[PDB]
Amino acid sequence: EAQRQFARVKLPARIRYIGANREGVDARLLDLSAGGFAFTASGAPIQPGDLYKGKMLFQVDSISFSLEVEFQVRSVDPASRAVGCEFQNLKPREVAALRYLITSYLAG
Amino acid sequence: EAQRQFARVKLPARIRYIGANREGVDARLLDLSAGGFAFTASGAPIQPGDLYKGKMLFQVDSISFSLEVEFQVRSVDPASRAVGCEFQNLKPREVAALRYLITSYLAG
Ligand SMILES: Nc1nc2c(ncn2[C@@H]2O[C@@H]3COP(=O)(O)O[C@H]4[C@@H](O)[C@H](n5cnc6c(=O)[nH]c(N)nc65)O[C@@H]4COP(=O)(O)O[C@H]3[C@H]2O)c(=O)[nH]1
Ligand SMILES: Nc1nc2c(ncn2[C@@H]2O[C@@H]3COP(=O)(O)O[C@H]4[C@@H](O)[C@H](n5cnc6c(=O)[nH]c(N)nc65)O[C@@H]4COP(=O)(O)O[C@H]3[C@H]2O)c(=O)[nH]1
Ligand SMILES: [Cl-]
Ligand SMILES: [Cl-]
Repeated sequence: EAQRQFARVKLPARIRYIGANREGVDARLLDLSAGGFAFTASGAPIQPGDLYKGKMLFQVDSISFSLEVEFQVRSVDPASRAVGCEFQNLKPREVAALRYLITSYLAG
Repeated sequence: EAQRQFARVKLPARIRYIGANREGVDARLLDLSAGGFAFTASGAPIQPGDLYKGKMLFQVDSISFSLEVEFQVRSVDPASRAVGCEFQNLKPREVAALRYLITSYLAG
């Protein structure tokens, strides 16, 4: 089957996005990679295939990092309700920043 | 004489700090390294040796990055009024983030 191209890590990050019902959602990430992320479903029902826009926020020590993102929902786990999402249209510098963030956590 | 330990780059960054007269200062950086930065003097007079606290802000693409910092003024150029500053008490993760930021610009 398909191969994982980007390592996934747990870290202190959140996604803020506008849901299907036009209500804001502020969800903590289950994990992050340079390709996408996962979070637990809440708010309006979430259907794989749907496109969203939001802001990924990371904070540690005295660092705040935010990235505007677009994402597609790829899957929802029918037990845990983990929503697996794929970033769309990241710029090369954005991918590289995410990779730095990820690898710095993996390394630690 | 003393040796430069950290490479310096120009990038889109600013420092926001509270000046000697208790007034906010928002200055664009002349350059940045993992050790410190430079900006052009403005506001209250700035005397080498003095300690300040502030927030270093970086923005590019859809990325916003901010770091709380402490710094000591090391020098003021008597012609250009460039204020050369040294970060104090950075945590290892903060130094590593700055280094990533710097090297990514040098590389480009
Ligand atoms: N951080 C994170 N990102 C997510 C998650 N779900 C989806 N993504 C992102 O969306 C891309 C596509 O996911 P996919 O449709 O599940 O498509 C996946 C899936 O079919 C498969 N795959 C990846 N990891 C595994 C695995 O551990 N086992 C199996 N059997 N398949 C995997 O390879 C495809 C490509 O994987 P990636 O390169 O990682 O590319 C992923 C990844 O960037 C998630 O829960 N967390
Ligand atoms: N980005 C930036 N950071 C600044 C600036 N001024 C001071 N800093 C920071 O403050 C530290 C000490 O600066 P210094 O007292 O001038 O002390 C300096 C200075 O005495 C000397 N030095 C550094 N670069 C040069 C150079 O190109 N020529 C000469 N002659 N001396 C240099 O080596 C010492 C250590 O340098 P660093 O390791 O870089 O360590 C620097 C650096 O982290 C600045 O204009 N921009
Ligand atoms: Cl992995
Ligand atoms: Cl240099």
